[PDB]
Amino acid sequence: GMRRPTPTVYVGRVPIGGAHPIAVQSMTNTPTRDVEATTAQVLELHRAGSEIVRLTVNDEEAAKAVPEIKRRLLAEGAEVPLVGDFHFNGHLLLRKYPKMAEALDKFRINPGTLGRGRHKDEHFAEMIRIAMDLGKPVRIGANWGSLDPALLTELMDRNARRPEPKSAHEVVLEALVESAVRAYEAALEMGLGEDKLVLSAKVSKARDLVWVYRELARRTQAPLHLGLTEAGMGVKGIVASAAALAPLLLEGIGDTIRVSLTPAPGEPRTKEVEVAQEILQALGLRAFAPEVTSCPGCGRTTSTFFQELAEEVSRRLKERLPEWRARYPGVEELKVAVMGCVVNGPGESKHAHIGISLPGAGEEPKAPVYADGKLLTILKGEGIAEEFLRLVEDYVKTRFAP
Amino acid sequence: GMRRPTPTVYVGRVPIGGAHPIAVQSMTNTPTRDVEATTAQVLELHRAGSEIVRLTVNDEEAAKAVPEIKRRLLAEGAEVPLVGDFHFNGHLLLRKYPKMAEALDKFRINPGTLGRGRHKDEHFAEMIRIAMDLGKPVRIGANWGSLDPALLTELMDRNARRPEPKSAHEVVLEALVESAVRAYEAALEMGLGEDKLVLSAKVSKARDLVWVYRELARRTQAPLHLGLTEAGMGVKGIVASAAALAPLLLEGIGDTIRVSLTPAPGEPRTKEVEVAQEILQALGLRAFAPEVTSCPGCGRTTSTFFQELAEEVSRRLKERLPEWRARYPGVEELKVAVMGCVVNGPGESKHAHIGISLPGAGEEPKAPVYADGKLLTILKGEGIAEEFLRLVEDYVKTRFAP
Ligand SMILES: C[C+](CO)[C@H](O)COP(=O)(O)OP(=O)(O)O
Ligand SMILES: C[C+](CO)[C@H](O)COP(=O)(O)OP(=O)(O)O
Ligand code: SF4
Ligand code: SF4
Repeated sequence: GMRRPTPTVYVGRVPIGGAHPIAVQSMTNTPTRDVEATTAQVLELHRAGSEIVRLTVNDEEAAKAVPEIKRRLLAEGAEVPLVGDFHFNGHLLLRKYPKMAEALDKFRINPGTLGRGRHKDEHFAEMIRIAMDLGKPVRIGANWGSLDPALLTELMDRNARRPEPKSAHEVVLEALVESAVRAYEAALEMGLGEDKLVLSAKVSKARDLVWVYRELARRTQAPLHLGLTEAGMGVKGIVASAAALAPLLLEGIGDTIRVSLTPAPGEPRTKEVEVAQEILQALGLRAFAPEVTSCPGCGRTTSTFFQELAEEVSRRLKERLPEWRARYPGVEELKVAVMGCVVNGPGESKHAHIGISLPGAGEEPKAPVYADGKLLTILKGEGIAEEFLRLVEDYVKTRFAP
Repeated sequence: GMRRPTPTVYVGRVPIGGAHPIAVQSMTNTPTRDVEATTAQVLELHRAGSEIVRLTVNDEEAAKAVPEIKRRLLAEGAEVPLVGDFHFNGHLLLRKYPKMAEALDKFRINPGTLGRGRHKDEHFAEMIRIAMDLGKPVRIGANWGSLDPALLTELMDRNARRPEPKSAHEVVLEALVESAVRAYEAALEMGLGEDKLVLSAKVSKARDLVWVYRELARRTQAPLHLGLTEAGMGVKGIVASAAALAPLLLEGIGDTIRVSLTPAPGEPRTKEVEVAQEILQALGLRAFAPEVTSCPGCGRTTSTFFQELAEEVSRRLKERLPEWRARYPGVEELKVAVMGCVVNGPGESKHAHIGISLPGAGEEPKAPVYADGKLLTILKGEGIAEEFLRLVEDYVKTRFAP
């Protein structure tokens, strides 16, 4: 499909923009002052597949901790770029702690959390000046939870002058886009390079996000950071995130993504990285790991045996991945089918790299295996699972041989 | 947004089509012969919100059980329409067991599982004849796991004659659409009403599904049953389902949906109904239950307290829903915010019906609550959670009073 062309912005060693794979990022939830906790969580997130990690730089204690966090990450060869999240006092922290400024790989600015009235433009310029001095890229990140009140008022008035005014909600979305686009144009006029600017403008409802990002994509040339903000907890958060991003990503809009889930108490922060990966992979945009295609099962197959086989295949693939990723470049693209009966079993299996079709009700007790679209063997008896996994291993060795 | 206009097809008492809410359906996985197990699961699915329930009618024993299943459902006032899923021997079962034919509310036919060569058209006509006799609606449901081989061959040849032939994969998608569209046109020519025909053409990859359904929507006037077939297990299944459907639903394509997840061993079959609901609600197309908007939390808030509050609010809303749904019509639209700090807390809360913003790091220990966009109160001390839930209850009573 189409991918929107953009200049390349390097965030540390990671390039983002239309010429590069869409990058997965995340954000810590440890207090940034706590150097031990924050370093450990940055590493955890990076190991799960966060190519870029953001951390809040909220107060002086946080700022003073950043250089030590960066130092520890580098000591273990962990080249993970760090993004500093600034609100209200970004200009003061970057001025007062130049070592923190230099240790970050990117600054995030929010045009609605710069200061009130006259403070705004001066605080903005000071942060942009510092980024230009140190050669750092910046994300200008608008969020409708912190929308600039004076800009909203300006656009509400323009709207009230229209022959047919739009709803309050539509004007809020207009204002959000305008906040980002105006600050983008200001930073460029100040001399920040096109290769140093990423944009976002996040809302918490899927259909609104699609409208906003279509506007941003039309009105600017910058790489876009895409996310549904405040997506929430559990299945609701996951579904909403996937639903909001998909229409945009299929249209070629978006260069980096973050999934904004509320973790359940005791649930790992890495869940959001796993979801981000699954969105990109489901849309054919990146490949992170082999995936199992399996039917829901119905009354045509025995539910327990089928469900346990599919689960067993999935678990084994996950167990082998670290090894396979090292020996068999390209293996991330592998598609394995596990199907419940003859209705769609063979056909789906033939569309996979390798697939097995169980015998359902009414059929003789044997399971055909297909690979590269043709019959490979027919399994029977116990250890169907072990025999199929051995076939998958052998197929991987042969196809993804260096 | 846009909704594609279509005639209305009644599936039992449930209308589907462009004038009606998008209907959620599911499918049993019990052996249909087992009357007790199947009835119980139909009820379970319906209670979770499956407006229509499909069951496989695969052999003579299944067919003989359907009338008794329908009888038991009606005895408890459970008006849930049943869809019969037929493959290979549909024509024989419908002819041989007219009581089963009459007990179903809809027949599903697959144009790739009718029989080979010459059998196809005669088996198709016999099933359509029976549906016309009994006034039953039919879904003509194509699936790329069971694609008609002779049609594929026909389209592969047409493709090989093109000045620039398309890939094998693109021709498969062409053939899938063609299978559904041709059978649609055949059924109409036989005299089945436009008010009796629903179409589907499912594939297991998201970007392919979007292409297919855009073609179906253009080429036919029928209500469309939308689903990503064989979506698989766990988070992968959920994400893929949401990602595939969203672009279509936002464009106004789709009149009923089914989510095709593989259950984990021991996991309830109702999970797919919950996911379907969440997709529709995330896109603003239906409202099933109040939803909590919450931030991911970062280093600006204390992670445990915030995460436990958000979880507590969610659990309480879920506890009250059966009652609230009965007393407060419209309450399904309720949006509650639970936010971690002052950065986006107030703003997001003001966009909700009612929201609370916790104090983060550096702030005085108090939590503003907003309702209908303005400050309602400020909470402090212990029992913030209980006090906020009491405010949510009071807000619901006042706004959603009959
Ligand atoms: C981190 C904080 C600052 O706006 C937000 O509340 C949550 O993060 P998010 O959903 O990734 O949204 P942002 O890109 O930070 O605007
Ligand atoms: C039930 C069976 C018949 O094609 C499939 O394997 C799975 O169900 P599904 O994903 O809902 O797809 P269908 O609408 O049944 O084609
Ligand atoms: S492949 Fe067979 S068992 Fe699986 S859902 Fe389809 S028809 Fe049912
Ligand atoms: S609202 Fe505050 S605590 Fe929550 S994610 Fe945003 S900045 Fe962090």
